[PDB]
Amino acid sequence: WGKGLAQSRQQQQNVEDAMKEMQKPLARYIDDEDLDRMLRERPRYSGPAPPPNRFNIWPGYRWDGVDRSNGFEQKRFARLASKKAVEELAYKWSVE
Amino acid sequence: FRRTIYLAIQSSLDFEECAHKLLKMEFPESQTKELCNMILDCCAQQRTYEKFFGLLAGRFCMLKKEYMESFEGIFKEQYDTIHRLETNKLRNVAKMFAHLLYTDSWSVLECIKLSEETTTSSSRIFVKIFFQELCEYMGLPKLNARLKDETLQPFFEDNPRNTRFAINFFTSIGLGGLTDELREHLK
Amino acid sequence: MYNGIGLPTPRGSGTNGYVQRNLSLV
Amino acid sequence: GDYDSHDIERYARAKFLDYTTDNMSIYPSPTGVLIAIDLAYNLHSAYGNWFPGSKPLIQQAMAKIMKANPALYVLRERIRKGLQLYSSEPTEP
Amino acid sequence: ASEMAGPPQMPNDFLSFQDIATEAAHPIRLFCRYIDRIHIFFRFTADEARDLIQR
Amino acid sequence: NPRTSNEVQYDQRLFNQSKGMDSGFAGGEDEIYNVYDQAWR
Amino acid sequence: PPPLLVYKWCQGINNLQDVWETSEGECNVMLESRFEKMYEKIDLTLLNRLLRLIV
Amino acid sequence: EWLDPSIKKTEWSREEEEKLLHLAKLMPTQWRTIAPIIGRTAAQCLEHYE
Amino acid sequence: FGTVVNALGKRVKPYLPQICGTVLWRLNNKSAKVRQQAADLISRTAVVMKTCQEEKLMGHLGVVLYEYLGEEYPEVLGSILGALKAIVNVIGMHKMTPPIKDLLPRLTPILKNRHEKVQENCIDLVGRIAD
Amino acid sequence: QWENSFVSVYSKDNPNLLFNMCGFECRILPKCRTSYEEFTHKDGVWNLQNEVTKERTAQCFLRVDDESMQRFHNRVRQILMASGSTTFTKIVNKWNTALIGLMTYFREAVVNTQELLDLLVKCENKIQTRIKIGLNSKMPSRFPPVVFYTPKELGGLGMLSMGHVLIPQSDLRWSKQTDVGITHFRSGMSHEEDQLIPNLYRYIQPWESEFIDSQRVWAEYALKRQEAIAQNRRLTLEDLEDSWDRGIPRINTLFQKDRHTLAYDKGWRVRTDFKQYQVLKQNPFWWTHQRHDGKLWNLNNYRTDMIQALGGVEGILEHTLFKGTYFPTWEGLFWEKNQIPNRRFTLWWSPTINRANVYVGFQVQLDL
Amino acid sequence: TRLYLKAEQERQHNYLKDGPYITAEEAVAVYTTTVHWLESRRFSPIPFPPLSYKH
Repeated sequence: WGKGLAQSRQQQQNVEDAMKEMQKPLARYIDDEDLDRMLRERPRYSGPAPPPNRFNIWPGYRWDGVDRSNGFEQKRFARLASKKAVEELAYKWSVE
Repeated sequence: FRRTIYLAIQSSLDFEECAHKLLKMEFPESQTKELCNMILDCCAQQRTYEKFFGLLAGRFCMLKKEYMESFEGIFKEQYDTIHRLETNKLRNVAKMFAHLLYTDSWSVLECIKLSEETTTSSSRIFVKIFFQELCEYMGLPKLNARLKDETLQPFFEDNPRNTRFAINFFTSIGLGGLTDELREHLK
Repeated sequence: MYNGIGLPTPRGSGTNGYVQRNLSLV
Repeated sequence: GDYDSHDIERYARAKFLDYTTDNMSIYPSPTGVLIAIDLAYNLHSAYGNWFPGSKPLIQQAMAKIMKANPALYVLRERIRKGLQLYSSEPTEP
Repeated sequence: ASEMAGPPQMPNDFLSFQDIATEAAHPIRLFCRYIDRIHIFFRFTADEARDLIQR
Repeated sequence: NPRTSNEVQYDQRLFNQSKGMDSGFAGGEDEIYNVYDQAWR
Repeated sequence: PPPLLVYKWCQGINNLQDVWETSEGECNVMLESRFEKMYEKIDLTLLNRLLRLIV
Repeated sequence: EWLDPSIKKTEWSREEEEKLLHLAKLMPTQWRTIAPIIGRTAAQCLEHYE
Repeated sequence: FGTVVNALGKRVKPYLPQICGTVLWRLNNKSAKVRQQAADLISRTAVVMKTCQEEKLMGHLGVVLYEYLGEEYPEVLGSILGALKAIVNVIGMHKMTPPIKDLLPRLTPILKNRHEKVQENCIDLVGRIAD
Repeated sequence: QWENSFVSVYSKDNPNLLFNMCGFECRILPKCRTSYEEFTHKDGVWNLQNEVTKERTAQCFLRVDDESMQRFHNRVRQILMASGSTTFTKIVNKWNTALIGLMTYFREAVVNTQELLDLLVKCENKIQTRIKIGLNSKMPSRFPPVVFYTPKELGGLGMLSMGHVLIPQSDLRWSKQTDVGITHFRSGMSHEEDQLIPNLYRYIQPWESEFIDSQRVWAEYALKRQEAIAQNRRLTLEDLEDSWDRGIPRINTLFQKDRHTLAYDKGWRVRTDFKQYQVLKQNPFWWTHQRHDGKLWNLNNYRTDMIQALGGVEGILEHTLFKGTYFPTWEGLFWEKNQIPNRRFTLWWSPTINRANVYVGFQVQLDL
Repeated sequence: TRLYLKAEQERQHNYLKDGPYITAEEAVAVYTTTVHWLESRRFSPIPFPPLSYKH
């Protein structure tokens, strides 16, 4: 329990992936997993919306439903986005 | 061959010139499937709908009887990728077949079906557009004709449920003025 | 046969004046 | 070299046939070899007579020199400077 | 002009009128001014045209 | 007490990407280049 | 943008009421012109009173 | 504007005040047109008007 | 780095070609960032590249650095001149691989250069050779 | 003045309705008149669709007005004349700027004007001929198109080229009257091999299509706002990734960081029109501004397709000294980030500039 | 440039000598018409920017 019950399951999924390898040595396209794959395109919290989390995790069942934060996510979230603009307007410079 | 097609098409203004450039080269005919497959993919893959790449596919049909066939085939080839293609390029297609079908390069449609049974939400949008374009040309009256003589079934039936899905779905599209007779049939 | 087509003379034209016929016409 | 003829080999065999068949060029023995190196394209070839062991030795020697000789490195560097080309990645691939 | 700009409470867009009868109400139909340039589009019944010609 | 607002409005990841104002691109000088938005390789 | 204006102008024409009908002898007139000298002929004294109506 | 000796630096007589007021009521806000007519500097006749 | 090498003394000798290979390849890279830095690296590694008696390396640094004196970026050029300086304090006058007849008049026009570091190192080197 | 004005009249005697707005010469032919055979055509033909009946009731033909062509031509002539000193890479920038200035603006109307196509061809040939003059040669074998059309990343001039296209020619006698169509083509410019060159016009989206796209994108966008309202969940990036670059306002321009400030800017478009009087230089882009309208074209493809048409990196580089530099690869080529740069440009193409095969020449050995 | 500025100086001097060309009654007609327009359009005047203006 200590580590991260959430983390462990994700690790588990990789184990399933190994199973895919044994039958699917080098899969391309129409082979069946891809088929259904592109053929669709335990309380969980209900109310409102949960602000975006870098890691995109829905809040728990009974969560208070209120944002309590330092706002470092957004600003950290916003700032990282700003840099992307910066790399481009950095470039625009280069041709001159 | 695939690369030469692209270069000839990207080079030429007008749609007329690319065919002249292409025919002129006298590349081998049987490939006259894949070539056209090239044109349908090359622009549709291209970012936004442009009038040019759709015209070219059609002329290439009137010049030789096969080219027409080559296209209708390629329209079939869509069924497999009706779900699969991402939800932009449907915006290029729906119209893009709209412009072959308004100008007569209709009944080839019939192959297409309306069911919750099997229709891709992809395919849903695909066909959705296709009508919201072709309508905008024929203007929903000439379309009344073309349908009324069409005998399109998998689209237009049994299956009173599928008549709710049909007619409703053309209230959703919004045209729903060619869904009348079917409404009566419900009753 | 220069059938009223092409430049009078490819002098200032930026081209080689070459006129081949439209291979795809009809 | 240049764009039109960068081909080293035809050049080598040509100059060999010519200098050997000319009366102006002075060689002590008809048996020999001519090695042509094109600086512009950094190419090397040879045409001429052979004797046992000479071919591998010359192949290895040329392949080494083209990587090695300081003079060629001075040429190459001067080209880089005049062109002001400078590589992006250290250590090279 | 007031007909074109329409009522200030519900102004119109570039080209359109409050009603059809406002379109048929007058010979001047479309009026577009780009800086100092004038683009005008007229609709005439035969009588109105004849009157103009006669003047 | 939830923190509520009318409607929803928009997220954040994008809501602040491209520069601001900046204005077009010089009076329209020849010297500028700038035709391409991203580098070649 | 200006070309979009051209488009608004064309479809603006084509959306007019019975615009192309020649049955009764209707006549359409497109007119394009300039004000010739406009800037140069503005009168400052007048322009002052005209601006006093605005700001 | 100022240092030029042809410029007139002194009090305004009664005639110059009559002329300045009349003209300023004739062509509002135009100082570079009026200034040569009265024979004074535009800034000067401005200051005198205010 | 400098302290590490000067502390290792001549135990470092087998490692030079790797060093200076990195020094030249980095001595290109992308200009304004790393040129000045690789240059300074040479400057502080001069004595070690001397006492171990690798002369080819002094040829390298001598004419290679000699070539950059046309660099338009001042913050680089300064570091270059500094490196030259440090190379002068190890190998002597008459043994300079870029003989002073070459070097000094090539330095002379640079004195217009405005921005600081250039003027500093430049005047310094003109001082060492002039003295 | 009647002299400067123009009048057109539509009546039972006159089918066609002509006019001129902005730079565009427009014709309008109804289908209610004699349209005879109904037909489509290149995007130079607009379909005027009744808003009420969703029917195509007429057709508008576009043609690039005379005075416009005249202005462009004086702009090229400005590039040639005003530069005797300036570098060759600089001129190519001037050309590219003017040329996209024409093409982004007119687009569709360009293809229906033969006079333009001619003018562009001869003008490309004049600037390239001038760059030729710049070195001393006119010899074609010394200037294959790979040098002009290489994106300067690989060391070319990066010239945008619309003029290698074929120019339609049919029946002057009849073409002055009845609009016969195309029975012939004239070669615009030379190609060393069969080869190819890509055209700008193919990579720009036509005005008609971008208009329809604009309407659809906005309507759908309002839908994305409404669904977000009913869901109470705000919208992310992905649901907008579809339309991100599309629409005449260029929807992404809503999300500009400085957007506030720009909301309080008005009349920008007219101030741009009157900048020509305040500022000496001549703005081709006067009509739009990227900050209000976004960037209305993306030419990124044109570069890739350009390199492909020349034979790939190995194709273009095969004209250069690159194999001389003994660089392992070109993946790391990085350039120097009235003097040398000109002089350098010659070395880089020196294998192509100087050729063992030329028309006329006296082969000379350099001194030592 | 020199010619244009000459004929310019001419036109200014002739505008002062010959007086305003707009006559008088015409100018009153303009001012009055504009007044009526702005009246029916409920246009409020644009005031002077205050010291404290958040924009």
